[PDB]
Amino acid sequence: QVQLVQSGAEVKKPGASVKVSCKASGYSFTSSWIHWVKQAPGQGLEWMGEINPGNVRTNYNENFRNKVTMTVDTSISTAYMELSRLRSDDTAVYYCTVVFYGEPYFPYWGQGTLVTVSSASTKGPSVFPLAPSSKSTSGGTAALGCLVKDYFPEPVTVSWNSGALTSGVHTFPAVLQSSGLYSLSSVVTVPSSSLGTQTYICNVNHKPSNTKVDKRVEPKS
Amino acid sequence: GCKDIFMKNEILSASQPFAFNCTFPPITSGEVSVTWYKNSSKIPVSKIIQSRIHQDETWILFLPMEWGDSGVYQCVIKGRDSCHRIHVNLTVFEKHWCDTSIGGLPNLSDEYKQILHLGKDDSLTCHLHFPKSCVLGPIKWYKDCNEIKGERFTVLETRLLVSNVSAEDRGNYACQAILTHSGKQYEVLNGITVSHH
Amino acid sequence: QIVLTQSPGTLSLSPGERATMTCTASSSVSSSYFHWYQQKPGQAPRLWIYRTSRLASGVPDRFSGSGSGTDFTLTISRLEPEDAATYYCHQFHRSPLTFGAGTKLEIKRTVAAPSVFIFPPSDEQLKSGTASVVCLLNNFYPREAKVQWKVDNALQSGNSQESVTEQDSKDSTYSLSSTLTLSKADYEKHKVYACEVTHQGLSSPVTKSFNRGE
Ligand SMILES: *[C@@H]1O[C@H](CO)[C@@H](O[C@@H]2O[C@H](CO)[C@@H](O)[C@H](O)[C@H]2NC(C)=O)[C@H](O)[C@H]1NC(C)=O
Ligand SMILES: *[C@@H]1O[C@H](CO)[C@@H](O)[C@H](O)[C@H]1NC(C)=O
Ligand code: NA
Repeated sequence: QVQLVQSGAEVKKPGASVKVSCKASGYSFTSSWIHWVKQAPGQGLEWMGEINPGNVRTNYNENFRNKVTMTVDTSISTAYMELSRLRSDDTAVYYCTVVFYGEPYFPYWGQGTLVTVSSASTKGPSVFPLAPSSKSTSGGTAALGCLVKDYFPEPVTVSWNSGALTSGVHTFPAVLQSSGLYSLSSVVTVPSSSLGTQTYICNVNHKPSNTKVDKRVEPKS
Repeated sequence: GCKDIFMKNEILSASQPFAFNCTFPPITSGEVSVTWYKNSSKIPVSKIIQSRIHQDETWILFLPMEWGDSGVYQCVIKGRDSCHRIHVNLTVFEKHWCDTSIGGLPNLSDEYKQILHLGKDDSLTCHLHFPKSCVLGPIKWYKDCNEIKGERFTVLETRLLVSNVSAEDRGNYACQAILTHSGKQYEVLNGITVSHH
Repeated sequence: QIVLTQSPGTLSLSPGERATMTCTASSSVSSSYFHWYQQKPGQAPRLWIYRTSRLASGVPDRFSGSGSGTDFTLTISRLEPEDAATYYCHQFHRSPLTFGAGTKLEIKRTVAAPSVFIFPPSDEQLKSGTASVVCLLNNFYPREAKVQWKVDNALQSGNSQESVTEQDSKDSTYSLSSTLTLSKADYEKHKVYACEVTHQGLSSPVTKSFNRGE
């Protein structure tokens, strides 16, 4: 099965450059065209260009002519997208896709890479439990969660029990605090009857600061 | 009382020399006359040899086929006391895979797929169908848009012989021929998706 | 450049209703090169309809595409909640490739009251010097809701932030967090921390409250 796995989010200062990777598997890497697609926050989709790992030909959207450089390392089936002389409007999610002969469309996508252009320094979040108790009860239902506070830039991801718990999960969009740092909560509703027996752990990831936190959320009296 | 025959599959071609032969056995094996039509039933395709599209013997010939040529084409076969009208869809695409993935082969029909059987001595075929007026030079072969060179690989006329087919012989191929017609030369480039299946 | 003009920008419809969106191209696009994608927040676009009218894998029959030359259409026969998303048209005909600006489909549903929960700050955070109080409004519709903070029955201002989720793919509801942030010292200067929720589906304003320490 065709897969594209992209590198993690990054923050970079204005004027610098960033290089996003796209690792491919499930097909003959040199028999394809890799495309890159830009999605600015709140905006739609913008096509940046294509590269053929076979003959290393590149065709760029001319709106990215002097901005983007596409390369490949075929020995590790990896495509690279480099942006130079970063400005604020380069802040966006970037996607790689792959196209096959006779199939002129995009069935396979990478998961996306958020690149933030900023002078502000990276900061990893603090993770605090949102303990289920009597004031988190509603018709045999308990709510619980994790507060992910004071990080920059976006994004953080939260999973529960390493991805085994997804039902009833709500991870809220970040808010911008007055400090200029972000904050979000991730919550879940579960049976109140089994708080004594089930284990709930939120897995928080903030790639730009290389933060990986697991927090067990335990009931309180 | 002309009986209409409809071709099953559409025919796809890059924007390059292209031809299609009006044939319908056993009728065309008799004494019949053949006339090609382009989106018409009243005005036939020209037989002026310098015309970009023209009829060449029983063939319709495009030198080259171009965007806008896509359509249903008809061949009217008249015998002494027989009439058959053959319908065929001819579709051109503009771009070649090694140049760009955009505006190219719109779907991967059986004519763009071939198979190389693992661990055996197999071959690929460069399918070139043209009236005898079109003289085909030697054929160059490409693998992922690079020219093929190797001891396992041998050019024999229209085929590419591959001895001891390996796992890595899968992928994208292309065969290239020079076509000479009426003193002028044209390039023919055909892509292939090859697998082991 | 072939510009794709997509309309309407936003669609708001009830389940079972018919949804229609169109894409108009500035130049003719061949039918084999015209496609639609579905994207839900936080996720990559998913191929949805390709070659004008073919359904991608996993796409239900209630979806259908049509069009020619410069005018293309995506139709959803009978809306389900999971159809809530942004849809993008796409041409693969001519460089540079281009996409429509998108059509965001919102699903209307019946009124649903929020379940309200309140969370005191963790001892871990208090040790740090700050107190965050989270009030949760879970699975409600519509999105309009009023959340007020009362501290020892005094109405608060200037110290809370709200965040609302996207529409839920299964039940079309919203959820909302409201977070009251205080320094440890200010937090310890008060007893009752309450959250007051007002919403269409509640006949009376619901309050979730707790006394500090308890
Ligand atoms: C192209 O099609 C024509 C039919 O119109 C083929 O020519 C006929 O072939 C049969 C048997 O091969 C003969 O009995 C007829 O006398 C031929 N007719 C004419 C007008 O030549 C021809 O063989 C086809 N060409 C190719 C390369 O397949
Ligand atoms: C030929 O083209 C027409 C479109 O005018 C279509 O109705 C018919 O199905 C096509 N036949 C094929 C592709 O075999
Ligand atoms: Na081709």
